[PDB]
Amino acid sequence: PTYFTNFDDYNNYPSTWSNVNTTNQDGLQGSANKLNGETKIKIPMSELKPYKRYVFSGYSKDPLTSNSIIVKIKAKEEKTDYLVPEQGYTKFSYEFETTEKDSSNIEITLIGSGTTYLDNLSITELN
Ligand SMILES: [Ca+2]
Repeated sequence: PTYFTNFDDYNNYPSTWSNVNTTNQDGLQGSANKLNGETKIKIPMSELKPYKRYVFSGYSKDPLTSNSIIVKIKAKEEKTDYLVPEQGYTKFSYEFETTEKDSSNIEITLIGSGTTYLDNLSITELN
């Protein structure tokens, strides 16, 4: 994993995730990001490799199982996805790609209904 956060002691992301609420003990381990609304990150292309395929992964859950999440990734393409959390934590994965090492950013957005929980968000290189 290139970038990782556990919403506890570890976060090596080069930019901040917005709207992070970790005052809970509902994580896969420790604390989770309790998502109410949107959490977004802009990662400069200076902090990523060019012409690379990546996977944005993580774990989500909704104990009341009545909510869903839109994942939007703005990279080479601008693709949106539909994520339905289960009652307990399960892993999600979404591929995206980079092009040139310009001064643009790739953008990762998670937008949920109600209250959902996110933990151990990673960005990993593939090929
Ligand atoms: Ca955690």
